[PDB]
Amino acid sequence: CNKQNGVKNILITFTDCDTQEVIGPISHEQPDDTLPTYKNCAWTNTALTNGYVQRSASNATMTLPVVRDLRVPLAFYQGCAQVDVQVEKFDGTVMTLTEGAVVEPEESDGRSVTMNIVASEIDELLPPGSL
Amino acid sequence: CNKQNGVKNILITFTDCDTQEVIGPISHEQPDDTLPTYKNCAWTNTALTNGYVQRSASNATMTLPVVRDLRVPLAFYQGCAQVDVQVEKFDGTVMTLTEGAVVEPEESDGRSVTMNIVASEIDELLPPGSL
Amino acid sequence: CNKQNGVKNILITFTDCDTQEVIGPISHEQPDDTLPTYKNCAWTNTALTNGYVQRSASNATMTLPVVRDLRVPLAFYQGCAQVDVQVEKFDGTVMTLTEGAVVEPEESDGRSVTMNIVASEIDELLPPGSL
Amino acid sequence: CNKQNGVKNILITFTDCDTQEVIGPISHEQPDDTLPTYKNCAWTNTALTNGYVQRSASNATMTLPVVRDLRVPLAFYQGCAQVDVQVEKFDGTVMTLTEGAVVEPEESDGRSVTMNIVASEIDELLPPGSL
Amino acid sequence: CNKQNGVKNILITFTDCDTQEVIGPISHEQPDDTLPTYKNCAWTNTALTNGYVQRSASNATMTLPVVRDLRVPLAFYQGCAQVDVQVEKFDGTVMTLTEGAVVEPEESDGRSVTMNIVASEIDELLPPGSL
Amino acid sequence: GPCYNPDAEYLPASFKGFSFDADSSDSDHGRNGAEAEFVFGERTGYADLGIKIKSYQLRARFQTNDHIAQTNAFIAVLESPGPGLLVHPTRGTVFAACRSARVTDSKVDAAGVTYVELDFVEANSVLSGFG
Repeated sequence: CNKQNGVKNILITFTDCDTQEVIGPISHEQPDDTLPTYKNCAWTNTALTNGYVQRSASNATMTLPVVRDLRVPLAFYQGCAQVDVQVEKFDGTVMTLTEGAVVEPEESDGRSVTMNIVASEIDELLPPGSL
Repeated sequence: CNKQNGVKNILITFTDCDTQEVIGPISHEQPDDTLPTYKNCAWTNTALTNGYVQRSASNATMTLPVVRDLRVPLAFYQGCAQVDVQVEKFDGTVMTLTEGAVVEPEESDGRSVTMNIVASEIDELLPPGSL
Repeated sequence: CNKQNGVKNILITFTDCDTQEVIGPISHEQPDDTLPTYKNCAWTNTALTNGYVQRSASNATMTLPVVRDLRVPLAFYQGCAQVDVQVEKFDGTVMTLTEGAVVEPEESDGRSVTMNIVASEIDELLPPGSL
Repeated sequence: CNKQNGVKNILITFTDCDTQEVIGPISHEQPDDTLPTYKNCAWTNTALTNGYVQRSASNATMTLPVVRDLRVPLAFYQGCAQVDVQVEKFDGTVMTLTEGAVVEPEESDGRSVTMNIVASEIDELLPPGSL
Repeated sequence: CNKQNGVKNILITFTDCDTQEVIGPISHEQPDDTLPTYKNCAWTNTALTNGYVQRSASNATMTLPVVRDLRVPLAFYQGCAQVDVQVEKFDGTVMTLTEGAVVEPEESDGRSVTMNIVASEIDELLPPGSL
Repeated sequence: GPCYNPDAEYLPASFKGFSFDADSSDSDHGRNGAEAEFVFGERTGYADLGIKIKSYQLRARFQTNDHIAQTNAFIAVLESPGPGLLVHPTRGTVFAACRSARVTDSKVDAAGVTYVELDFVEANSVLSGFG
C-alpha cells in the first residue's frame, strides 16, 4: 500500500511519579480522524527586517488525541505521570518521544483525551531511503 | 454490555450553608448528549526550554452539565451550597468528589445547569482489573 | 401537563423616574423560543489553589428577551424607568424581581428588546413540594 | 392592517456644513429586511453590588440601514453633513430625531449605507392610546 | 438599464517609484462579486455625551479587490508603486482617486489582490441631476 | 472554603462611632533595627531597636441614593480633632487617627458611587509631661 496518510500504531508508556512504576507500552487508538501533529525544530525563527531573522529557543512539541484506556487512571493523561510516546504512521514513519511532560491539561469527559506533550527532541524514522 | 461511552448514574448531595442540612443523594439526568469532563492532576506542567518543565499548582476540576431538579432551589446549583458529586459511566468507572464548590455560576433558563466544581482531589474507581 | 419547559407568563410593571407613575403589571410575550435566564446567588466563587475558593460579591441577575408593548415608550425598556418583573414557567416555577434596573441597553429595531436586569435578590417559587 | 412589524417611511433631511443649505426631506428605502435600532434613555445603568446601580451619562442613539440616494453625495451619509431623520413603522410609531451626527462612518460599496446617529434625544409618537 | 448595482470599469495607472515611468491606465476586472468600497469624509466623528461629537482627522479610503494583470509585477499591487484609480459603476457614478498609496499589503496567491488605498480626497461624479 | 459567609466573618468597619462599609483592609506591621556591615569583614550585625508604628489603609464605598450626604457626614467626622476608636474589619478595635482621606467622585463617568481612600495610624495615648 504505502500510499495512505494515517496513523497505524500508538504506544504510550506511563511512569508513575511517586512510585516510579513503569506501565506499558500499551497500544492506543484514535477517537476520530484527526491525526497527531508534530514540531521538531527547537529554535523558532521570527522575521526582523529586510531579509534577516531573530532566533528563539523552544521545545519539541507533539499533540496527541487519544482514547483513554479504561485500565489507566485519567490523571495519568493530564500531567500527573511521565509519558513516553511512539507513533507509527502507515507510510513507515515512526516518531518516538521519551521523558515527555503533559503540559496543558483540559477537561475530558472520560474517553477522549488530547495530550500536549513537550520534550527536548523528537526522533523521526523516515521510511527506507532518505536524503 | 461494555463498549458504550456514556454516563449512567449521577448522584448529587447538597449541603446548605446557613443551616448545615444535607439533601440527597438525589439522582439526576443530562440535558443533552454532552458528557461531564474531568481533570485529576494537581500540578499543571508548562514548557520551559529544550526539554524541561515548570510545574505550577492547581485544582482537581469537574464540569457537570445536569438537569435541575424541581425540588431543589436553583441557587444550590450556582454556588450557594456545597455539593458532593458521584458520576458512574457505562464502562464501570466511578468518579467521586466531595466538598465541591461551584466555582463559576452562569445564567440558566431554569432547567439545564452546567456546574464547574473544584475540589482537592477526585477519586477514580477503574473497572475491575487495573495496572 | 407539567412536563413542558417553557415560559407561560411575563408581567412587567414600569415606574416612571421623574413622575413615579406606576404602569402595569402588563403582560408580555416572547419574540422567539429563547427563554429568560437567571442567576440568584449573590456571592460568586473563584478557584484559588489545591481545593479552596475565593468569594466575591455580585448581584442577582436576569436576562429577559421580550416584545415591546406598543403602548409603552421604548425608553422604558432601555434603562429610563424602574422595572418589576415576574416570570411564570409552565412547570409551576415563578421568579419575581422588584426594584430592578436595566443595566446594559442596546439598539433595538422597535419590537424585540433584551433587558439585562440586576436586583438585590430574586425570589423563586418552586412547584408544590420541595426540599 | 396592524400586527405587521416593519418600517414604512423614512425621511432624511440633509444640511451641508460649509453652505448651510437644507436638502429634503427625501424619502428612502431599506437595503434588506434589517430594521433600524434605537436607544432613547440618556443614562446607562451599571450593576454595582447586592442591589444597587451606578448611573452613567450617554446619548440617544439610532442605527439606520438605508439605501443611498443617487442625487445626494455619498459623503452626506458619512459624517460630512448634519442629518434630521424620521422613521415611521407599520404599527404607527414615529421616531423623529433632529440635529443628528453620523458618528462612525464605514466603507460602503456606493449603494447601501449604515448610519450610526447620535443626538440629545429621540422622540416617540406611540400609536393612539397610551399609558 | 441604469438599475443594476455593479462595477463596470476599473482603470489603474501605475507610477514606478525609482524611475517615474507611468504605466496605464490599464483596465481591470473583479475576481468575484464583492465590490470596491469607499469613504470620502476626511473628519471622522465620535460620540461624547448628551448630544455632542468629538471630531478626528483621517484619510479618504478605498478598498479595491482586483485581478492582477499578468503584465505588471505583483509588487506594484502591494505598495511598491504609486497608483491612480478610477472606478465607474453601472448606474453612472464615477470615483476617481489620484496619488494613492497602497497602505496595507497582504499575501496574495498571484491572481487576486485586495488593495487598501488612502488618498487626500476622493472625487464622486453622481449621474446627471443631483442636489 | 465552600460555605464561607464573608459578612459573618468580617467585622463591619466604623471610625469614631460613625459606621460605614469598607472595601479593603491593610496593615503595615514590622520590627525596626540597625544593620552592621563592618569593613573588610565577612560578618554582619543586627540590633533590634523597637516596634514599627502600625498603620491601616481602607477603601470605603458609598452606593446609595443619598451617598452625597453620607460622604459629607463622613468627612465631617474624619476631620474631628484628636484620635478615636476604629474597627478594622480584620483586626477588631484599635485607636487610630485619620491621616488622609481622598474622596473620588465623578459624574459623567460613574454617577451614583463615591469612593474614599482612608489612611489611619495607630495613635496611642500619652501622659502629658515627660511621661
